[PDB]
Amino acid sequence: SNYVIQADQQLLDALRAHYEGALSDRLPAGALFAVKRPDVVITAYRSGKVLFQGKAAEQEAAKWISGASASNETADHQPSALAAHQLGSLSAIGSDEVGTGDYFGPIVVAAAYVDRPHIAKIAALGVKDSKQLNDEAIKRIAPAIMETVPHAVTVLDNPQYNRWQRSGMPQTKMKALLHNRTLVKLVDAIAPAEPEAIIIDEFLKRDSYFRYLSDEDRIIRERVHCLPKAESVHVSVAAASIIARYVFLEEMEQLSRAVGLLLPKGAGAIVDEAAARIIRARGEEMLETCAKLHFANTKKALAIAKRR
Ligand SMILES: [Mg+2]
Repeated sequence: SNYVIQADQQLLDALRAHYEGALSDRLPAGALFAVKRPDVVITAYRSGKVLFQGKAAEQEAAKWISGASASNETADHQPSALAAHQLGSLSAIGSDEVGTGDYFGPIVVAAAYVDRPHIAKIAALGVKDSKQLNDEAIKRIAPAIMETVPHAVTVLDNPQYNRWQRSGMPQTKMKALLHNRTLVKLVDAIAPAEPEAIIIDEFLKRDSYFRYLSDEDRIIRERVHCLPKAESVHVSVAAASIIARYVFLEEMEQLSRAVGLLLPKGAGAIVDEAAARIIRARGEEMLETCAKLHFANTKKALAIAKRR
């Protein structure tokens, strides 16, 4: 009976550093490293899962964790990593959006093309876990990325957003249209070059995605991969997220200036108050130029406006 355990980042680092001569070439999908230890083979995965196989498996496992669970699991590929393992090193276009949940502002979709020779460079900019990066880091990293790799962006401003919405087009359909159009722009811009893969950070079922594009004049379908948390699959997606956020911030600064009031992000109470201030100082119609009207925030702001 081989043994498996769950190791945190500290444990993973200790394991890798401990065993001198750790192997990292030609390993199963998801595996970080393997140890050709005598009487026991150790394989550590991205998920933190570490497997001990061999005669002295239980013994080796005990050296790191107490009460190591035994299982029949083998050092095989991890389904969660099958995609990253194959797409990670390819030249690819990655796309993602921002602003969907923000009462104020547009929806921004960006796509970045990272050719094989630029993968390391973009990754060195610390694009991984872009979710952890604050706005100031975005303003710092985005420009570097835009300067290194080709990209495209499609900004859905509030007046157009509101028009599509009141017409019956839900956000899901809006996003599908924006991704497709942004992808079309990047594909033509990098031609004659062609990406080995096109990865869309999943926001809805593939089947539903293309159905929404049935009326589009041009549809990017070819080597399109719809994957969840795509940022962990390819640096191009992470790059897209950062660019999208950078543009969103830039749009918000411009929008706040046009409105004459600082527009907070999100859709909390502070947004309700801000919307109330806008109505009183500029008129309710001003919201049509800077907010996603159908949001519940509109009703709340109008109430606060008359309440004062
Ligand atoms: Mg997304």
